[PDB]
Amino acid sequence: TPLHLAADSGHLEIVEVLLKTGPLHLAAHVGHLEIVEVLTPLHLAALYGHLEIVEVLLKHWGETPFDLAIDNGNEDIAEVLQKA
Amino acid sequence: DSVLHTLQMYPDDQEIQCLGLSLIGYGHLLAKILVSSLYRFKDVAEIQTKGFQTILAISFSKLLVHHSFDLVIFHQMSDQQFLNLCCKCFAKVAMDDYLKNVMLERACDQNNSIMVECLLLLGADANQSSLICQVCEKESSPKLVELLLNSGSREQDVRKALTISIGKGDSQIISLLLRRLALDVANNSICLGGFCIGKVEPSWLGPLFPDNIASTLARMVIRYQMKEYITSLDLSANELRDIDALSQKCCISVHLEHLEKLELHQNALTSFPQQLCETLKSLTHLDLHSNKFTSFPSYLLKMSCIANLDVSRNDIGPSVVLDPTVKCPTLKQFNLSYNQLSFVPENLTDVVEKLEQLILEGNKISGICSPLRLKELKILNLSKNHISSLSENFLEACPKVESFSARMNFLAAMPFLPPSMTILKLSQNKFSCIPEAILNLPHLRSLDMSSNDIQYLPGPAHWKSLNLRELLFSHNQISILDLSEKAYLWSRVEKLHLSHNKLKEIPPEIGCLENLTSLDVSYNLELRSFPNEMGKLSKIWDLPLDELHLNFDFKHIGCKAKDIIRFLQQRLKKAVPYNRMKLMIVGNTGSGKTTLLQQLMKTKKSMQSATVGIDVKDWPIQIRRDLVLNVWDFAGREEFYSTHPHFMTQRALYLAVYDLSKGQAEVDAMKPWLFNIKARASSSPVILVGTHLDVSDEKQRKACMSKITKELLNKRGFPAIRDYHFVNATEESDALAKLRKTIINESLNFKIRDQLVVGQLIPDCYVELEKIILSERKNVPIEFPVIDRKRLLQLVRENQLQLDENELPHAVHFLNESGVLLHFQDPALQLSDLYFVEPKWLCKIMAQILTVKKHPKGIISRRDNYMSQYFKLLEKFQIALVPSSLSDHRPVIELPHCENSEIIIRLYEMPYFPMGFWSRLINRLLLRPNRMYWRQGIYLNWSPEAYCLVGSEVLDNHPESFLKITVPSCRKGCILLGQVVDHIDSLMEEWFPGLLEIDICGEGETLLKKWALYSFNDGEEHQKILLDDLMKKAEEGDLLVNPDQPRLTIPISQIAPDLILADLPRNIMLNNDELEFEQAPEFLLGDGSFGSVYRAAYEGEEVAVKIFNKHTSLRLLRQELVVLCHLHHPSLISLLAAGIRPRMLVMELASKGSLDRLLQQDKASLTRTLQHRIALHVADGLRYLHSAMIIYRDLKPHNVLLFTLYPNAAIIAKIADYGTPGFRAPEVARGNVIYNQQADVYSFGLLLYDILTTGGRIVEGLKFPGKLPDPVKEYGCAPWPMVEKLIKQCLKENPQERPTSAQVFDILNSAELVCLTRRILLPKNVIVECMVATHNASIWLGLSFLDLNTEGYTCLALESWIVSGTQSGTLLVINLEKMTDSVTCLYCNSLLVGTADGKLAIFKILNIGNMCLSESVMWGGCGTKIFSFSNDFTIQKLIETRTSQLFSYAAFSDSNIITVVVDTALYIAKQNSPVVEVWDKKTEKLIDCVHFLREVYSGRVKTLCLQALWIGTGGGHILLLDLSTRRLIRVIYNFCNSVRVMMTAQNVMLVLGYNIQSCLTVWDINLPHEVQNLEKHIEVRKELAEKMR
Ligand SMILES: Nc1nc2c(ncn2[C@@H]2O[C@H](COP(=O)(O)OP(=O)(O)O)[C@@H](O)[C@H]2O)c(=O)[nH]1
Repeated sequence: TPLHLAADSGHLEIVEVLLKTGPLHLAAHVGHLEIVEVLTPLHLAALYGHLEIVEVLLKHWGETPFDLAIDNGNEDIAEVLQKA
Repeated sequence: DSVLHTLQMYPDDQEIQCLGLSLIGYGHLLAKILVSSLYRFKDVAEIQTKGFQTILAISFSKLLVHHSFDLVIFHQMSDQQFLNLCCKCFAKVAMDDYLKNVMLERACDQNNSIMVECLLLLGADANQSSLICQVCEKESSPKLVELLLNSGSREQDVRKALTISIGKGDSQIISLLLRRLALDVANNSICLGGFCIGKVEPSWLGPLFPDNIASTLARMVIRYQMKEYITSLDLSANELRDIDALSQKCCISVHLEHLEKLELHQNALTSFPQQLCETLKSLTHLDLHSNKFTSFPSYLLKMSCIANLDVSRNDIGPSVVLDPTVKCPTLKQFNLSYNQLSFVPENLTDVVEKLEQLILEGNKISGICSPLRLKELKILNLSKNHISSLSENFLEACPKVESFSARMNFLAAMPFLPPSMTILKLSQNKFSCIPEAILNLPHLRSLDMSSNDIQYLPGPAHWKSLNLRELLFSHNQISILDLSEKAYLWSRVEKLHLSHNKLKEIPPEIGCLENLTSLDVSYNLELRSFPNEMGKLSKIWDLPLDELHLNFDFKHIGCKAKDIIRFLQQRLKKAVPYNRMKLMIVGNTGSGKTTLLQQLMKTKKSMQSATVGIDVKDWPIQIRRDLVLNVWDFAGREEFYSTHPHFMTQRALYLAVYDLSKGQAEVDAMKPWLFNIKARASSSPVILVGTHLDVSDEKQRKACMSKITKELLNKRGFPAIRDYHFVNATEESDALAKLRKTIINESLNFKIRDQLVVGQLIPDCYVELEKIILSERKNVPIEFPVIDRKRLLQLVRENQLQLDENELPHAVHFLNESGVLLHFQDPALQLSDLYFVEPKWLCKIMAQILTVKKHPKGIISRRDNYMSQYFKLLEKFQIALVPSSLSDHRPVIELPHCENSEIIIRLYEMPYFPMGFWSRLINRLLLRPNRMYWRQGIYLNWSPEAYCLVGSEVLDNHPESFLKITVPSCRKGCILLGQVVDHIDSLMEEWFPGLLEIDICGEGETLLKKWALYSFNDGEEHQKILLDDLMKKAEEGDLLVNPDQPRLTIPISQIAPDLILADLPRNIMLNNDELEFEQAPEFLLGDGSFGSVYRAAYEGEEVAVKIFNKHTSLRLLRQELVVLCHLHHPSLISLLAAGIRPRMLVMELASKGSLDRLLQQDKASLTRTLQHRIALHVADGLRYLHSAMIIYRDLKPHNVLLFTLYPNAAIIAKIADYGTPGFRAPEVARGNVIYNQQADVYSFGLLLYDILTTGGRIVEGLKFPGKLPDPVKEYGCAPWPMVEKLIKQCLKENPQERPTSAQVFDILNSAELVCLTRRILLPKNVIVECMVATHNASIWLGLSFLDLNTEGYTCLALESWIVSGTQSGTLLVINLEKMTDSVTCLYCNSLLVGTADGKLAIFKILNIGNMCLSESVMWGGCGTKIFSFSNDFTIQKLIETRTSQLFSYAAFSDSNIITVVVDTALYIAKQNSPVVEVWDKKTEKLIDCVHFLREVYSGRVKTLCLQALWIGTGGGHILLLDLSTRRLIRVIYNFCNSVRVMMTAQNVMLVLGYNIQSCLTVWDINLPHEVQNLEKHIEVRKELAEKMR
């Protein structure tokens, strides 16, 4: 589907057009706030280190996302995950 | 069609051809014009683009290929756009497999290298004469042959190509074929044995010893379509009449100095070349036997180092004098067996000194022995010689001899034996008495003196030796076994054989040899008395008891050796004489059996209302012995005449009761009964009893009823009748008293085989059990007088009885034979756990349906809790159709063939029909056929050419009853006749031994005549000449039978196919001209280890022929032949021929011998890639056997034959089971149950255990009782997971759990199983990030230590030092400056350290980025930006991997660089990127792992390394790939569940995984080959397993 490719590329116009015509993990990996708002993902966001994306997702073997935060070394992301 | 016609009519016009091709794209013969145009201008001009476009636009491809367009395509292939168009056209055309195969065939004939390689890469398998024969017949280039060999092809095809190329004169192709066929680089050996190479020259052997455009085109086509010197040289079976061609100074004579093993056996050599022996200066295992030598070379010992010389079938001359000038000390063994010597080597003392084993068996050394001044001699052999006397100094200078052997020699005395003597083999000599020297030996352990004649066998006092291990004294004349002196001195003896000896009694000291594990006292014919002291010998597991009529009541299955020792021990505890006899009364209806018994009963408390069943009842006798006897008032009516033979026992005394109310005729009615008594109980006595005097006058008694009894009833086919009376069985009288007295007297004096069976002694336990059983007979419920097994065990535990579960089978069998109860030990009935007390009720309720009453008479269905078992007995005692009341009148039957020329008819004349003969038969003869049964015949038929009519037909003026078998003369009819013949003969032998009983007194009537009918004049002869079967069998020398006039003859097979081997599905006979066989000790295989199997030649090849004795049974041979006609498998030995003149059996010869001998002799030949093949082939054989319901008995390392020692062969192992211990499953050895395939699986697991060990648990040679030890723990074997796991799964005590043989082969079939050395489990909750090797070999894991040979637990890098960097930096080294960021990469080069923020440190501080080294110059990358470098420390390149965002998503493309591998094209892996990115080294520009996993699961690459690219995904899977077409080889699903670091090591591959648990796996580097080498190895077998069908 072209929606996945558009989300990966981060093109806001292309993503909006595809959504209006009638992928969360890709958007989280890209770390685009507009793509995330238009459109697990928490673990990917913690590994990459996008605080805004993680906060938006929280508002909206495969262990818990907070497990990888310590290994990834993102202190702010680890604190945010521990808080929730 | 106008354009095509114009083009065809106007050729040789390129300009017009271009327009025609252009208009073609905008028809069988239409392609002809295009093909002609392409061929004409293949290279004249570059106008082929239009033709390619038209072909792409265009079943057309098949016609084009048939139009020889392949030649045009090859000419064009032999310009990027044109190349791409050609590749696309080829890919489109070669889509169909048939077209690809046709193109490969049409390209192989011409000499080319590029097109063939491209087609092979595209596919085009070389198994369709086959390909290799064609490419070898045309004298093609070596490149073509090598390329074809590297592909998939049949081994037999390569062998045929070898024969073809040997026919021609060539070296390159022949050498390539030999290398494909016989080259084991892993084992450093050349297995050139089995091939029949005429000669050997250095030109062939030279290349045998150790010293790209096509791929690109194939890749483009695929893309378009998608859119250590060697040592051992074996030259055995080649008919090498001469070998001097290898004695020259060629390029390999320098390489021929590292042999250490030369094998030339089964050849036709004459003399070893002297030049070859002097240039072979490192050879220590040379053998050469089965050669036509004529004299010892005398220079063969002049080499530097030599051992294990072997010349064991050559015809060496009488004199073998070794040259005194040679002083070789390196020789150890000197085999000179089976030659034509007559004096021992005359310089054995000087030429060789450290000789260990000197074997000279089978020679003809006649002269007296020399002093034999050898100082280091260990084993001496002189068996099968012609020797008269030994010199007094024969063994006076060999102080180390251990196993001197002299069998089949004419020796009379023994000279001074050295004190170190340990083993003597002096059997088959002529020794009057045991010499003084043998007795004075102090360390004798194994002395065998069988086949001698020694009158005096000294007791333990006169034996100076204390360590007596074995003693063999069979086939001697020994009358005394003196043991009373010192019974404890021989306490160490295990084997003591005394068969074929004139022994009278075993003295009462045999119980002091507690270690005696095998005592053989058989065929003495005079013992009749085993002393009760044989109860303290619980170490005896075998004890042959043949031709010993011992009073012990033998059992069919409840009689094992240890059981006999237990019984003897119980008798030792307390012995009481037994007094019980069976008095079973027989007679006809109305004869007064019951009334006679009642008057004999002295009972008046009782119309008898006939008698159903057998009506058992006990009787005590009041002479002053108790003598309790049980009477069986047998029924008389002729319907209960089939159950009677089961209740007729030899150890009983019968009666026979008249009816004189008629007289002169009822005496003639006992011929049935008396003949049956003779048949069932030959030795038992009979007491005829008249039973009507009060209503019969003196006339009838004076009639021949008293005279014919003394005239015809007394002898001539009837048992030993002892006395007869004429009592009146209605009141007590003098006659009745006399009858009682004579019954008692006959009972007291039975004397079965002169043993007085009426008063034999038994242990008191049996009498106690009997007393308990009759005590319990009352309290059982009347409806079911039977108690179960549990109640019996409760009773046996409750009382003081001291019999365990081992005594119960024998005890209950003896109590069954006594007659109080009946127990069925057959483990096929549903009744084996139920013990039948009160047999009277059993018989009465069994015979219930016989006396009670759309369809033919005799056919009933199931009609009126225990009933489901109640029928099971009925079909076992021939009650259920019901053979009783089965239409005695023969129904009308029209034979389909009645022409006297195609019906084989057999007659079975007997005096009468024994009781229930037809009942046992028609219940035994049984595409479902159509059949209708009657009382005395079956006539079961399948087709007009397949029928069998067996019945009873009488003849006029013939009082006897004749059995007639009629079958058609076809192959199916012959098989039917054969099967019926064995069934009838087996029934007669097993059930009525009195019929087949040649009585010594009188004449050899044999009481049973088996006529075989034959007619000379085919059709309308109406007179078949009788012929006795034995007389015809005496005519076994010829095939044709003819009368006194030789004018006419008829083949035996047409009149008696059961005699000549023609009653089998396949015609199996051998032309004696082709066979070249002669019985001799030389031709024995394995020195009698296999039995009577010799070596012979059949159809030119070599075979192993099993030779049967002269018993003339012809029943075991046919039984063994019928099974071998249904077993066709590569791993099962195959049938070749089966004769009748010597009555042999021809089988294939496995040149490498049995497995046991191999692992006990050649321990260095069982490489890790050969044991797997052996086990796989054996598992395949077991799977096939159990597939067709056949069950093997026991698998041992002796029952497996090895056909070749080459790992890459089609067959390496086969199974064998010749006719005539510790490898026992714990399901039958401990207990009793029917043998099942689970026992076979257990035995196979045992065989795996012995194979895994280098020698196994069989070198020790001791007692071998889930307690087996860990093989790696003590046997020194290398570890082998999934093989030790397979053993442990094959050695579980629960047979139901153990895997089926169908699944064990599957488990044994895995490329991972062969290539997996070690699987080390780390301590729990241990996390390791980086690991390094150290090479004994060890692993440093981030600095924890691990030992390769000990498993000794106690970033990173590896100058015996290590360097580690913490996550916060602070670089450290253990036999430095702390960088601003953590050291992420480390490598040893002349050292580089990475950085998190991007920086490299050379030990330079250059920073590139804002971390993963490699090699092969150098390479690597930081972040997403890969680069390259060298010793110049400069970035020679810089490529952004983020630029590949058009194909992969930004999630995988924009990540960092985790690792890179560079050999010719860089492969880079990104974090959580399931698509490894391939980047070229020049063009600066997709291996989707997830796709491969979906084809077989995180799929995210975490680490990878090259040699076949190994990619370790994050899901725990190792994807295996190759550097050609990027085709998936295997997906190794290791148990790691993840991978952290994988790396090469010294050639193995270490893998670290997280399962928390850390697993360190050690794969083998050879793994990518073993995935394929095995996969094509199974198919080449599977097709074979299907070719035999
Ligand atoms: N009067 C008389 N009858 C006899 C004599 N012996 C036998 N019987 C008759 O024989 C019958 C018993 O037959 P029986 O032995 O039970 O037949 P079986 O059980 O089939 O052998 C009784 O009815 C008696 O009347 C005899 O000596 N005198």
